[PDB]
Amino acid sequence: ASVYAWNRKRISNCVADYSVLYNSASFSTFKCYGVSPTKLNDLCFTNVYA
Amino acid sequence: GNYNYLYRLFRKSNLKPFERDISTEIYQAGSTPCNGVKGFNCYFPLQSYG
Repeated sequence: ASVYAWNRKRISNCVADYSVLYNSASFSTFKCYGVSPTKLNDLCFTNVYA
Repeated sequence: GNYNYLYRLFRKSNLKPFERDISTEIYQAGSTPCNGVKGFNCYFPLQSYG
């Protein structure tokens, strides 16, 4: 997407394996707010949006 | 900003009552050992209030 018109998808009814994300050294930035990235494999949420 | 005031962001395990620890060694958040140097999921444990 162009940043003035960003894309979104409503992630729901699924298991979020955040370790598939934060184990990958491909990311030039990976900042998680309120929570440490490893703890995300334990937590739950109503939805997530990309 | 006065950066000289710091807190420990990371440790291998939580403190016991009145435990004190001044070690500055790299915290391994990652799947791979950090060789005693900063890198992806390999972090310096002290951070600043500034």
